Amino acid sequence: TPDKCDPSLSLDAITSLRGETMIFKDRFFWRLHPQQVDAELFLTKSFWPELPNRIDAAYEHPSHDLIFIFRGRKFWALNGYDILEGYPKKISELGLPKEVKKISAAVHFEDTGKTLLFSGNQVWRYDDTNHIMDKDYPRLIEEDFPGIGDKVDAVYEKNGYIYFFNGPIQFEYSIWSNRIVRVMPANSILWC
Ligand SMILES: [Ca+2]
Ligand SMILES: [Ca+2]
Ligand SMILES: [Cl-]
Ligand SMILES: [Cl-]
Repeated sequence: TPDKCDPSLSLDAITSLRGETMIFKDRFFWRLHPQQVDAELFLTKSFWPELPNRIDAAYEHPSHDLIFIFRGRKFWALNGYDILEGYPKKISELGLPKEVKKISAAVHFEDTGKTLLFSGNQVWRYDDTNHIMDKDYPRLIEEDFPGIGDKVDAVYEKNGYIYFFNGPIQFEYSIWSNRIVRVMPANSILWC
Protein backbone atom coordinates (compact mmCIF):
# COMPACT_ATOMS: atom_id res chain seq x y z
CA THR A 1 0.00 0.00 0.00
CA PRO A 2 1.45 3.39 -1.09
CA ASP A 3 1.48 6.22 1.45
CA LYS A 4 -0.25 9.35 0.14
CA CYS A 5 2.12 11.61 1.99
CA ASP A 6 5.24 9.55 2.46
CA PRO A 7 7.59 12.52 1.67
CA SER A 8 9.73 9.96 -0.08
CA LEU A 9 7.00 9.08 -2.58
CA SER A 10 7.92 8.69 -6.24
CA LEU A 11 5.27 7.99 -8.84
CA ASP A 12 5.26 5.32 -11.51
CA ALA A 13 3.05 7.11 -14.00
CA ILE A 14 0.30 9.71 -14.46
CA THR A 15 -2.48 10.25 -17.03
CA SER A 16 -5.73 12.14 -17.06
CA LEU A 17 -8.87 10.20 -17.85
CA ARG A 18 -11.70 12.36 -19.07
CA GLY A 19 -10.56 15.24 -16.96
CA GLU A 20 -9.98 12.92 -13.98
CA THR A 21 -6.31 12.45 -12.99
CA MET A 22 -4.93 8.96 -12.40
CA ILE A 23 -1.66 8.40 -10.53
CA PHE A 24 -0.06 4.95 -10.60
CA LYS A 25 2.06 3.47 -7.86
CA ASP A 26 2.78 -0.24 -7.93
CA ARG A 27 -0.45 -2.25 -8.33
CA PHE A 28 -2.41 0.84 -7.22
CA PHE A 29 -3.65 4.09 -8.67
CA TRP A 30 -5.10 7.20 -7.03
CA ARG A 31 -7.98 8.88 -8.75
CA LEU A 32 -8.37 12.60 -8.50
CA HIS A 33 -11.27 15.00 -9.15
CA PRO A 34 -11.53 18.66 -10.21
CA GLN A 35 -12.21 20.14 -6.77
CA GLN A 36 -9.75 20.28 -3.84
CA VAL A 37 -10.35 17.35 -1.48
CA ASP A 38 -10.68 13.56 -1.85
CA ALA A 39 -8.26 11.10 -3.49
CA GLU A 40 -9.38 7.49 -3.91
CA LEU A 41 -6.96 4.54 -4.24
CA PHE A 42 -8.02 1.46 -6.19
CA LEU A 43 -6.18 -1.64 -7.26
CA THR A 44 -5.33 -1.39 -11.02
CA LYS A 45 -6.54 -4.96 -11.56
CA SER A 46 -9.84 -4.07 -9.97
CA PHE A 47 -10.41 -2.14 -13.24
CA TRP A 48 -8.23 -3.89 -15.86
CA PRO A 49 -6.91 -7.27 -14.82
CA GLU A 50 -5.44 -7.95 -18.21
CA LEU A 51 -2.80 -5.31 -17.47
CA PRO A 52 0.63 -5.89 -15.97
CA ASN A 53 1.12 -5.39 -12.26
CA ARG A 54 3.48 -2.51 -12.83
CA ILE A 55 2.97 0.53 -15.08
CA ASP A 56 5.97 2.20 -16.75
CA ALA A 57 4.31 5.27 -18.28
CA ALA A 58 0.93 6.46 -19.36
CA TYR A 59 -0.66 9.09 -21.55
CA GLU A 60 -4.24 10.04 -22.61
CA HIS A 61 -5.17 10.62 -26.24
CA PRO A 62 -7.70 13.49 -26.23
CA SER A 63 -9.24 12.99 -29.78
CA HIS A 64 -9.94 9.30 -29.24
CA ASP A 65 -10.40 9.42 -25.48
CA LEU A 66 -7.93 6.59 -25.02
CA ILE A 67 -5.19 5.79 -22.49
CA PHE A 68 -2.04 4.05 -23.66
CA ILE A 69 -0.23 2.07 -21.01
CA PHE A 70 3.37 1.11 -21.32
CA ARG A 71 5.04 -1.89 -19.61
CA GLY A 72 8.42 -3.13 -20.81
CA ARG A 73 8.07 -3.51 -24.54
CA LYS A 74 4.21 -3.86 -24.65
CA PHE A 75 1.64 -1.09 -24.69
CA TRP A 76 -2.13 -1.25 -24.16
CA ALA A 77 -4.88 1.05 -25.49
CA LEU A 78 -7.75 1.40 -23.08
CA ASN A 79 -11.19 2.96 -23.30
CA GLY A 80 -13.36 2.67 -20.18
CA TYR A 81 -12.78 -0.65 -18.47
CA ASP A 82 -12.08 -2.12 -21.86
CA ILE A 83 -8.91 -2.92 -23.74
CA LEU A 84 -9.03 -2.27 -27.49
CA GLU A 85 -8.73 -5.30 -29.75
CA GLY A 86 -5.33 -5.95 -31.28
CA TYR A 87 -3.61 -5.02 -27.98
CA PRO A 88 -1.17 -5.42 -26.24
CA LYS A 89 0.89 -4.08 -29.13
CA LYS A 90 4.66 -3.79 -29.13
CA ILE A 91 6.55 -0.52 -28.87
CA SER A 92 7.93 -1.36 -32.34
CA GLU A 93 4.81 -0.16 -34.22
CA LEU A 94 5.88 3.01 -32.32
CA GLY A 95 9.10 3.39 -34.26
CA LEU A 96 11.36 3.26 -31.19
CA PRO A 97 14.79 1.66 -31.64
CA LYS A 98 15.57 -1.76 -30.29
CA GLU A 99 18.34 -0.96 -27.87
CA VAL A 100 15.30 0.51 -26.03
CA LYS A 101 13.28 -1.78 -23.86
CA LYS A 102 11.65 0.37 -21.14
CA ILE A 103 9.67 3.67 -21.40
CA SER A 104 9.77 5.70 -18.19
CA ALA A 105 7.20 8.33 -18.92
CA ALA A 106 4.92 9.81 -21.50
CA VAL A 107 2.95 12.94 -22.29
CA HIS A 108 0.88 13.91 -25.34
CA PHE A 109 0.33 17.56 -26.21
CA GLU A 110 -2.98 18.44 -27.87
CA ASP A 111 -1.43 21.66 -29.16
CA THR A 112 0.75 19.78 -31.66
CA GLY A 113 -0.13 16.10 -32.22
CA LYS A 114 3.19 15.49 -30.57
CA THR A 115 3.53 12.59 -28.08
CA LEU A 116 6.63 12.93 -25.87
CA LEU A 117 7.93 9.44 -24.73
CA PHE A 118 11.04 9.36 -22.48
CA SER A 119 13.49 6.49 -22.16
CA GLY A 120 16.34 6.26 -19.68
CA ASN A 121 18.13 9.48 -20.65
CA GLN A 122 16.59 10.50 -23.96
CA VAL A 123 13.28 11.63 -25.28
CA TRP A 124 11.58 10.70 -28.53
CA ARG A 125 8.88 12.78 -30.11
CA TYR A 126 6.19 10.83 -31.93
CA ASP A 127 3.65 12.54 -34.17
CA ASP A 128 0.27 11.29 -33.11
CA THR A 129 -1.28 13.05 -36.07
CA ASN A 130 0.68 11.12 -38.79
CA HIS A 131 2.17 8.25 -36.82
CA ILE A 132 5.80 9.38 -37.34
CA MET A 133 8.89 9.96 -35.17
CA ASP A 134 10.06 13.65 -35.47
CA LYS A 135 13.47 12.80 -36.98
CA ASP A 136 15.42 15.46 -35.04
CA TYR A 137 15.16 12.95 -32.07
CA PRO A 138 16.37 11.07 -29.71
CA ARG A 139 17.51 14.25 -27.96
CA LEU A 140 18.89 14.18 -24.36
CA ILE A 141 16.67 14.95 -21.38
CA GLU A 142 19.38 17.42 -20.33
CA GLU A 143 19.50 19.09 -23.78
CA ASP A 144 15.77 19.64 -24.36
CA PHE A 145 14.45 20.32 -20.86
CA PRO A 146 17.45 21.64 -18.93
CA GLY A 147 17.09 21.72 -15.16
CA ILE A 148 14.91 18.70 -14.34
CA GLY A 149 17.76 16.21 -14.19
CA ASP A 150 18.53 13.36 -16.58
CA LYS A 151 15.61 11.01 -15.96
CA VAL A 152 11.77 11.21 -15.92
CA ASP A 153 9.69 8.87 -13.79
CA ALA A 154 6.23 10.24 -14.57
CA VAL A 155 4.96 13.19 -16.69
CA TYR A 156 1.71 15.01 -17.49
CA GLU A 157 0.42 18.33 -18.90
CA LYS A 158 -2.18 20.25 -17.00
CA ASN A 159 -2.75 23.37 -19.00
CA GLY A 160 0.22 25.34 -19.91
CA TYR A 161 2.61 23.28 -17.85
CA ILE A 162 4.37 20.00 -18.27
CA TYR A 163 4.93 18.28 -14.91
CA PHE A 164 8.11 16.27 -14.57
CA PHE A 165 8.56 14.01 -11.57
CA ASN A 166 12.15 13.05 -10.97
CA GLY A 167 12.22 10.78 -7.99
CA PRO A 168 10.61 12.44 -4.96
CA ILE A 169 10.47 15.70 -6.88
CA GLN A 170 7.98 17.56 -9.07
CA PHE A 171 8.82 20.29 -11.66
CA GLU A 172 6.24 22.69 -13.01
CA TYR A 173 7.89 23.43 -16.37
CA SER A 174 6.88 25.93 -19.03
CA ILE A 175 6.82 24.47 -22.49
CA TRP A 176 6.76 28.02 -23.80
CA SER A 177 9.45 29.64 -21.73
CA ASN A 178 11.47 26.47 -21.29
CA ARG A 179 12.02 27.25 -17.67
CA ILE A 180 11.11 25.58 -14.38
CA VAL A 181 8.43 27.76 -12.95
CA ARG A 182 8.35 25.97 -9.54
CA VAL A 183 9.73 22.84 -7.71
CA MET A 184 7.75 20.71 -5.26
CA PRO A 185 7.51 17.33 -3.38
CA ALA A 186 6.06 14.68 -5.68
CA ASN A 187 3.17 13.96 -3.26
CA SER A 188 1.69 17.44 -3.50
CA ILE A 189 -0.11 16.13 -6.55
CA LEU A 190 -2.01 14.27 -3.85
CA TRP A 191 -2.20 17.25 -1.44
CA CYS A 192 0.36 16.59 1.20
CA1 LIG B 1 7.31 5.63 -14.97
CA1 LIG C 1 1.71 10.79 -18.65
CL1 LIG D 1 -0.68 12.61 -20.08
CL1 LIG E 1 3.67 9.03 -17.44
